[PDB]
Amino acid sequence: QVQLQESGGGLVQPGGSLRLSCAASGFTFSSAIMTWVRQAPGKGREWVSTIGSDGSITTYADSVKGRFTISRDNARNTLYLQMNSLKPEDTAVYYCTSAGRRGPGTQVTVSS
Amino acid sequence: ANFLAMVDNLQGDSGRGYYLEMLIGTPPQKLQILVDTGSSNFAVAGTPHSYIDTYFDTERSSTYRSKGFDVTVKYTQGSWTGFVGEDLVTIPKGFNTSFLVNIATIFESENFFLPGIKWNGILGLAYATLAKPSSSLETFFDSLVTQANIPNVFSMQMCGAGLNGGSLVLGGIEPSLYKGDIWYTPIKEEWYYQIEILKLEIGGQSLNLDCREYNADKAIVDSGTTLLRLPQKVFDAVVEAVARASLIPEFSDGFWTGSQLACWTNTPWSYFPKISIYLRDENSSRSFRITILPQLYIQPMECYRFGISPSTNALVIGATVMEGFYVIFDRAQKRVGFAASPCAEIAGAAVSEISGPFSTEDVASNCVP
Ligand SMILES: CN1C(N)=N[C@](C)(c2cc(NC(=O)c3ccc(F)cn3)ccc2F)CS1(=O)=O
Ligand SMILES: [Cl-]
Ligand code: NA
Ligand code: NA
Repeated sequence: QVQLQESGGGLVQPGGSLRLSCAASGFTFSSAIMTWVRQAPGKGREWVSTIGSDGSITTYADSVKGRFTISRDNARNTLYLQMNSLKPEDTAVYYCTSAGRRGPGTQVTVSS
Repeated sequence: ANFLAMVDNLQGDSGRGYYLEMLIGTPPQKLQILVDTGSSNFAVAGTPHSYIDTYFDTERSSTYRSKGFDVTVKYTQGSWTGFVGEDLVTIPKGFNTSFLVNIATIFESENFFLPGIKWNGILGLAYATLAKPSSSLETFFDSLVTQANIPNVFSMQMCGAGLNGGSLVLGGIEPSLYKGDIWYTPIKEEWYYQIEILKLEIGGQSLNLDCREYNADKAIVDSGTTLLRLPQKVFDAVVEAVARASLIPEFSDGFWTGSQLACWTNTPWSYFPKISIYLRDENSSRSFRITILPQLYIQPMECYRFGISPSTNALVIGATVMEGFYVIFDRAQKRVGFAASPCAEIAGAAVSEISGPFSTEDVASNCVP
């Protein structure tokens, strides 16, 4: 049975940075497409980035291109999101999803 | 996503299927993909075959990645084996961007690529729990929902109208494809689109079967099934009731099994009864009925074939019933919606009807075993 658990969020200033992680268990992580999504109260769900199973193919929302980088460590069953140049409008719960399942998410808050 | 741009994005008919143009890989290769609400894999020809023009050549895609394993899928009267991989896909009639999805590329098959088909793969739009080799293989629609920021809903209109393509609206409901009310029935079990059938009525008369007979194996909505498929006992009751209600004095036994055509000179449809299927409303005390006219079950081939067949297994609401209705697969709210299709018209006459509400007090609270 599938487990996804995100961590690494926080409260940062504009121009700050975070490294999000998602620990995965209960499926073959090395064969899974992985996706980060974000959701802020009162806003639409927003796709952030997707990474193929071997890590070579990555795609990004235009809103985060050049600032965020998705990666994975298949040996450690871990997905990452490096977040640089953070803006107030990046504030949201960030969560990982795969095959219709999702983790509970990690809060990112960007504020002065 | 642009839902108006998805109007008329399907080609084909109930004879050989409704199919969507998809672009796969880098640079893109164009395939024609059967829209299938009865399975959950995205699978395409990966080698030449007799009854196809083109296939997806993974060696010509710079973005293709192999997962390092195969999958074999088996059906009643068919199968295939393919390599499982990942690549970028665009759907030009609806979206402006590419998405990363799982893809099976078929290298061997039995009874899959049938005679007469214009498609060279299949798009399984049912739930993750049917996906092979397992439910961890992210389905196409799960990939699309996330990556495209669409609601977890799609809808389908088939405009073959018992003989003009159709529309697959990925992410919602297009108002220009229906008139009147959408009626919703709960999804009883999220695998196939399993719904609860309460009653069948032929020419205004109930079959008077136990309602479990309509659901015993399962009742499902399957755009990859051609005919209305009925469990043998329900089929025999329907045949009996059609023969009693019809103004044609005699049908052969072979007509009902699809072994003989019924032929006339200069329309048979006024001589046959309406067939109604009653579905439970989200309020379990109410039902609504979806009704097909003879136009949808006495099928031109002038000679006509019977558009209903017996099932060894399930009750299947297939393409020929779906040709009467705009069908909303509301996965987010665990329900299937129906509205009468404005395109479901032949010779100035609507070929289907929808109506409600009707009481369910005379039926059990659960008709699934
Ligand atoms: C009922 N079935 C289904 N839903 N999907 C499959 C993938 C399928 C579907 C087709 N469907 C069709 O060929 C077809 C044709 C005209 C229509 F209106 C609808 N579907 C062909 C091969 C095949 F493997 C397996 S099946 O068990 O046969
Ligand atoms: Cl996957
Ligand atoms: Na996945
Ligand atoms: Na290519």
